[PDB]
Parts: sequence; C-alpha cells; structure tokens
Amino acid sequence: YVYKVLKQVHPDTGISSKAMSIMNSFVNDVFERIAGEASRLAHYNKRSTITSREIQTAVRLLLPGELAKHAVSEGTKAVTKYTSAK
Amino acid sequence: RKTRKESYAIYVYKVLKQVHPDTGISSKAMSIMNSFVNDVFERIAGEASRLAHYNKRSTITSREIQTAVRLLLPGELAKHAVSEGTKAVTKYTSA
Amino acid sequence: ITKPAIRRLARRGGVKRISGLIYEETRGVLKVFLENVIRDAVTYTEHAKRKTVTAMDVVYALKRQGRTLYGFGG
Amino acid sequence: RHRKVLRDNIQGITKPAIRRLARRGGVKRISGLIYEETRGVLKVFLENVIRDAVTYTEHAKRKTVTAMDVVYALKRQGRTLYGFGG
Amino acid sequence: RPGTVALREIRRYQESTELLIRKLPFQRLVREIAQDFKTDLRFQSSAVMALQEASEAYLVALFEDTNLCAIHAKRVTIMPKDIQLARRIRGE
Amino acid sequence: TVALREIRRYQESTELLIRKLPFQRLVREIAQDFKTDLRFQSSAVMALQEASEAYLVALFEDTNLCAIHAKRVTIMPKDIQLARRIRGER
Amino acid sequence: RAGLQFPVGRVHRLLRKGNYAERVGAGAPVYLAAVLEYLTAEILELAGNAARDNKKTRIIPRHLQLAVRNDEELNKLLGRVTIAQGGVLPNIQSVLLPKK
Amino acid sequence: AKTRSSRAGLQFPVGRVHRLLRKGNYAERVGAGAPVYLAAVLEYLTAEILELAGNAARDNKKTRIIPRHLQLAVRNDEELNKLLGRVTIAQGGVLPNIQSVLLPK
DNA sequence: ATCAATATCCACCTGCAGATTCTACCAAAAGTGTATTTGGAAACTGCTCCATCAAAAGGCATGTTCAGCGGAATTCCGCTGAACATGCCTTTTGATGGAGCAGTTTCCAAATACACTTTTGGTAGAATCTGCAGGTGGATATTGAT
DNA sequence: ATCAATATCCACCTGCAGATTCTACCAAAAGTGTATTTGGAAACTGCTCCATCAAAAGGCATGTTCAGCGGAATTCCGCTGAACATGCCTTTTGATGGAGCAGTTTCCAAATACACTTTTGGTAGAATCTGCAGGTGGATATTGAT
Repeated sequence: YVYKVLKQVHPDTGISSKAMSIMNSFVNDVFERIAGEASRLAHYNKRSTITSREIQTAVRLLLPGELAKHAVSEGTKAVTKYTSAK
Repeated sequence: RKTRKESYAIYVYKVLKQVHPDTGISSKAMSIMNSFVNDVFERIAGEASRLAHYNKRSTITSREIQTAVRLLLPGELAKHAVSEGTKAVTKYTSA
Repeated sequence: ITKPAIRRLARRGGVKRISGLIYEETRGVLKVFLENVIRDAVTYTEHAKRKTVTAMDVVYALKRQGRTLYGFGG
Repeated sequence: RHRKVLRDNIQGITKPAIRRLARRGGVKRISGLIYEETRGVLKVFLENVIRDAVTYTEHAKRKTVTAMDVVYALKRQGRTLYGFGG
Repeated sequence: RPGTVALREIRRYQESTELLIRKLPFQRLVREIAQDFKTDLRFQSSAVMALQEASEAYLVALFEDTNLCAIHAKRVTIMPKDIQLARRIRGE
Repeated sequence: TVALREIRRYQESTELLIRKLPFQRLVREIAQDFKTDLRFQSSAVMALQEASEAYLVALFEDTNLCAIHAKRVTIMPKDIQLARRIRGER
Repeated sequence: RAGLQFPVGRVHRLLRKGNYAERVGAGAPVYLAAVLEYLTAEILELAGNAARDNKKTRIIPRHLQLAVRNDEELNKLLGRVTIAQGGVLPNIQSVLLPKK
Repeated sequence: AKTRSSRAGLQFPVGRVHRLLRKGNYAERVGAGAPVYLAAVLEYLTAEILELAGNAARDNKKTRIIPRHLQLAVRNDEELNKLLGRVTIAQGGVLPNIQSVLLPK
C-alpha cells in the first residue's frame, strides 16, 4: 500500500527496503496513537463504540494544525463516499 | 435521580489507619490520593495490556501485572510491591 | 498577569534577581502554555457536545500533554 | 567448555568515536574530561534500555533478546525507534 | 538590601502553597484564549482552578531551570535567553 | 578549521560512528550483569546502537547550546550535566 | 479474603471494563489491588510523618508533596505528576546565599 | 464483490484496518466508518511524507528513497517534525546545522 | 564592637469552615452456583540464525610533539534592577436568576454473531533487472603563509 | 593581494548487491447475506452551579535613589588538537554445530455466560464536633549604619 501511494506521488521513484521498513513503523505508530486516543475518548464519554467521530477527534488532538485539517477532510470525504455506495 | 460516583477513598482511609491510626486527612488530600490510585492503576493495566498484546495473549494474568510492575516501579518500590502482590495471590489461592 | 505575580512565581522557583524583560517573556510562555492545553480541553468539550469546559476536560488535556495533575477528579 | 570474561568494554568508545558523535551534534571544541563523562552517560542509557529489553525477554520466557524487545523497551521510555521491525 | 529582600521572599513563597497570580485576571485570560477556539463557552469553577494550578506549577518549575541556566552563566539575574535555553533543551 | 570540516562531514553522512564490535560487547557485558545466558539477535544489537548514537548526538547538540550560553566553544562536563538536568533525566 | 483493604471485586470489574484484554485471570485483580494498597500505604506513611513534623494531625496536599519529593523513588514514579496545592521543597542555590 | 477500499476510494486496506482495530481491544465495538476514516488518514500521512521524501531523493540526484531522505523530509517540515518529535529514524543522520558563533572570521 | 529598626518565633487563644457521626433508602455490585467454552501450556520437532573459530589486511586507534589560542582571573564603571513609601483602581466576597449539565424513557439505525463463497496478499524460490557505491581524475574553491 | 597546499565538488564508469518481476500454492482474509441484539441519539425536564452585579477589601502602579551586577578590555597559562609514525584489532568473507525460536496438535484448568441472592458503597438531609488558621503579645535573632 505504501508502494501504491509512492507511485501516485512520484511515479518514477522507488524505495529501499530499509526505508520501507521505516514507513511501516510509521503507519503502525500513527495507527496505535490515533486508536489509543479514540479508545480513551470513548471511555471518558462512557461509550463502548469507536466511530468515525472518535477517530476524527483523536486526529484533531494528535496532529499538528495543517496536517489535522487535511487529514480530517480526507477522512470525512472517504466516509461520505463510502456511505453513498449502495 | 442517582448519578453516583465510585472512588478509592474508603480503602485509602482504612489503609491510612493501619499506618497511622491517630492521623486524619483533608478532603483535598483525599482527592489527590484518589487521582494517585487511578493513575497507578491505569499505568499498570496499560503496560500489562501491551505485554499481553506483544506476546499474542488474550488474557491478562497476575504474571502480566507482575512484569508491568517491574517495568513501571523503580527498583525498590518494585521489590516490595511484587512481594505484596505475590503474598495476596498466595493467601488467595490457599483459601 | 502582573509584574508582582510573575515575580512571586520566580521566587517560589528560587530566583533571586530578575531582568526587566523577563516579564514579557513569561507572559508569552504562559500564553503558549494555556493555548496548547485549552485547545485540547475545548476539543474534549466539543466532542462530548457540551458548552461548558469541565475540570475533567482540563485534566485529560493536561495528562496527554504529559502534565498529569492530581486533585481534580481522575 | 566456553566463555571468556567480559570486562572493561566501556573503553570501546573510541574517544575519537566520541569526537565523531560530537561532530554530528555540531560540536566544535571538546574538553578533555568529556570522554569519561560521555562513557558514563552511555552506560546509564544502555543500562535502562537493556534492563527493560531483558525484562520483556524473560516475560516471554525466551533466552534470546529480540529486536522487538529492544524496540518495545525504547518506546517504553519515549525513545521510539523506526525501522528495526515495526 | 537589593537581593537580600529577595532572599526572604524565596523563603516565604516556596513554603506557601497558595496561588500567586490573582484569580480574576487569570480567569479573564483563560476565557479570552478559549473564545478563539470556540465561542460562548462556560467554565466549571474547578476547571479554571485546575488550569491555574497547572500553569503556576509549570511556571515555577521553568523558573527553576531558568535559574540553573543563569547561574551556569555565572549570573544571578535570569534573562530571557535563560528561559529560551531551558525551553529549547526541554524540547518545547 | 579542521573541526568545522568534520562537523560538515559527519552532519551529512549517516553511518554509525562507534566501532561495531566494541559497541556489541558492552551490550553483552551490561546485559550479562542483569541476566546470564542471554543471546542477542544481531538486529537487536544494531537497534541498540542506532538508538544510543541518536541519543548521544542529540545530547551533544544540547550540550553545545549550554557551552555557547556560557560564551564558550569548548563543551565541558558541566554542560552535559546542565543539559541532562533540564531534560529531567536529572 | 485476600487479606486486603482494597476492593478486589472493583479492581477486577475495572480491569475488564477498561478494554485491557479479552480475558482477565482471577489472580490479576488480587495482585493489582495488593500493589495499589501497598503504594497507598507507602505514601500515607510518609505523608503522615510529614504532618507530625509540622505538629499537625491532618494530612493535607502540602504533606503529600513533601513526602513524595523527599523520597527518591516516589519522586521518580511521580516525576511528570503535579500535586495541586503542594508547593515546592525549600531550596536555594548555594551560589545565591549571602556572601558571609 | 467489490472490496470496501474501492468503495471508499482508498488505496489503504479498510478491511485490515477494521480488523486491527478489533484485535487491538480499543473498544467493545467498532463502527463501520471508523476504519474507513482511519485508513484515509493513514494514507494521507504516508502520501505527505513520501511526497517530501521523494523530493529529497530528487535533490540528492537519487531515484531511490533511503532512510536519510525520510529523515530530511521529516526534520525540514515543521509539522511532521512535531508529530515525530520523539521518533528516531534509523540511519537518517541529522540535518546539517552549525551554530552561527562557531563560524570563523 | 555599639545601637536602632525590623523580621522572625513561639506560646497561647478560639471561631468556624471543613471534617466526623448516625439514620434511612436502594440501584449497583459483588458473591454464589450451574453449564459451556476455550486459551495456551505441554510434548514433539522442524529449521532458522546465533555463537564461534579461522585467517587476512588495511582502516583507524593510540601515543608523541609542539604551537595556537580559548577562557579564567582581574580591574574598571556604566546603568539597570530593587527598595521604599504614596494613593486608589482592581480583585475579592457573598447574594441571585437561568442556562445547561445530567437523569430518564423511548426505539431504530447500526453493530454482533453465524454460515459460506470468493478474492488476495504473503512467500518459498528460480531468474532477470538496475541504481548507485566506490574507485578515478581533474576543475573549483577554501586556507594559510607572506 | 598573489601563491602554494589541500580539500571539496562533480560528472563519468561499471561490477554487483539489493530490488522489481513472476509462476504457483492458499490459509487466512475479506466480502455477501439473513437473523438477533442493542448502543446511544433524541426529546423532555429538574436541580446545579455558573455568569452577573454591587459592596467591602487589600494588593499593585508609580517615581526617586543608588547598590552592585556583569560585560568590556587586558593578560597569559596551560590545555586542546593538528600532524605524523606505527601497528593493532576491527572488519569481512566463510563455514558449521546446534541452541532455541517457532509451527502443529492434544486437552484440561480456568475463564466466560447467565441466573438468583445477598451486601454494600454512595447519596441526601440533619446534628454535632474540632483541627488549626489567623490574631495578639513579648522575646530575640537578623540586618544595616557607625
């Protein structure tokens, strides 16, 4: 998946196995941090379900200004599109 | 109308009384002790959770609590806390 | 946040002599500190759909800023 | 059977190599006492990480310290490491 | 003398636990900053207090590090560059 | 002149600056003093080295700032000590 | 029945109700409660002494702070923790004291 | 069939993320949108870092991204530097940077 | 060394905000017992990869000489903090409507749990592909001596 | 400032380790389709406790005066490090025995899952109690002037 995204942004660029290993550590790290925040967020609100809403708040709490804004838009857009598919 | 609210206060009291029978504790101080018990609880449970995850285990046993404690507590808070925990599990099984 | 209050803080910090410019420097730091914490506190507020910032919202914000605070619930 | 005794291996940090690390850190001039102070700092740093890494090893009932063990030990103490497995 | 009177102040204030900024001014500041994130907010009394406790505890501790940077410099006045150093090393 | 030449040289390359073999004992040595009979995956030793060197480099940056603060260009042990005290290592 | 003042039933319930794992062994909450009780006794013991030394019978925040920051280990455990209304330890940098 | 992760328009695998959510014990329940949103965010962040790392590779006349390119892209970007402020990228080195006062003349 | 102005202490006193004590109601626990299920320890073992010995050679550590020059020690003095007493503008304290924070009820969109069907991302492995490490050489600075 | 000594920059060149590309197997996924269960948004509402206001309280703004900090200029000692000669020990390419990690199947101690009963910790209103915070007095240590 990292390779697919790479080709979209730099069609004519590869990536060494070590760099790929670093990218894999990065995705897992961000996943855990976002999920952790969502987890506590749910518990603080006595909610047993993690929805796109907790994930969104978790993203606002975790990411720096500009990255949050764009992450949120991509997340919102993907859920809206996903929800519109019959 | 209820909306009621658990807290470690009573059993912090109790404990206080074995260690110092003639001493009292203010409300604000009890609130600090409550935060303290909840904080240690979440730190220990969190590390035990990670431990079980790491080793692909579905269960958090007293073994994880022990390793969590050795990871979290300094040298000699660990030493004593470990013995205290082993002692209670022993006095629990043997019963 | 007045000169005498900033000075009192410095004293509890064991500071003996204070430069004139310290006082605007402190205000700037305090502001950055509050901004960061409140931003998170307010984010927990909005998430819970309240219009009132609770002690817990502040406590949770302080905690994941790595500034755990005892005495206000949790 | 086997076994040589390992001792004074701290002296291995070859007080160039201490110089080289300071260069990467942007340092221009180094006092003669820096070498022993740095060895002491490196010792404490390694003791804390290996202590936790080995604790994860024993908990899993292994005799071999894994890269995961170290990676987990490093994260414990907020020195997250990318690229050695994830 | 100059700095003397300082010394007795350190003695005094250290060993009180009371707050050191005034409440109303601090409250106005908290509300002003919050208004920029979301309008028409209310604050539990305990919330502003938690904020003031953490803020003062933060600043006191920073002043300790600032002092170490000043004296490190063979000074007794703290200046702004001392605060900056401390924050940079802190990673803030 | 030589110092600056070296900073530029190292600040750019990425290879580990401590000899591999030597580093790798006083991993074993320290580890041994905690628990005997331990083996190490070679990548576990490499992870410790990558982490130790990143930690030392970042520590010297801070140490460098402390010396400069004192109007010096030689770092001394007290700079390393001030940096660690502030970092709350200390 | 584990010989503790702290609530094993509550701890177990909390351990589950916290999504820490799929299952929670029977011994875990016992072990955990004992650890929490021990640490609680440890701080109150020291805080109590801190109060006696000030000729007071009631432990307040100040006493919890003095007890914690004067104990190397508790201080380590609680390094990123702030205690409300605790104040700081009396301490002035040598180089700042009078010339004498 | 279509797979979800076309349904959402999303290179990253919605199915796997939903599963990893479940198996991480983050809540009793996990809504259907949660994994879609999270996968989108993960894909967005890796696109951001790869855009920047690819550029660094380009400036160093290289076609293949290596750890140093990832490090250069991260430390030169304020926000990514902040998000990864406590992260160490193996074999990434550091940014070139000499304090003013240390230069000669 | 001798006061003179204060700051600091301590022993005693007591009003009251906050802590302790007794009663009564009860949803929420926590304990208990039965029935069903299953995680993960144990025993067997495939097979990865860790420890280790070997041998060769040059990258790089070590140890010495000797000079460049940083930084502590010292004297000098400009000017900035800080002490202090003057005057009141802001914060603090206690009384009061009303906005929401919550407690409770309803009920449907959405999340399990279950049985199959099908698309896919690992991977073990033989084979071709290719970016760039690394040695080479020469144009271009960057320094140091004068 | 022109020169000489050197380090750095940099495009060209090619053996080769690491990487992009398959043909083939597939267990673990992920997707499709009822059936069953329920978390939590939504509407309504009572009691908090939060924002607001006026009167009583006390901390801060302000200008003069000057102690004394700490940067500037000067000095010289002795440490740091560039240059260099020597040779050790790390690094590298290999190969081997076997420790021990990890895959697979077996099976019971222990955990989950209701269902029923007992106890209990938390909440609310009332009454009563008390540790100690400020306040006073008088002693005496501390600091600054002479």
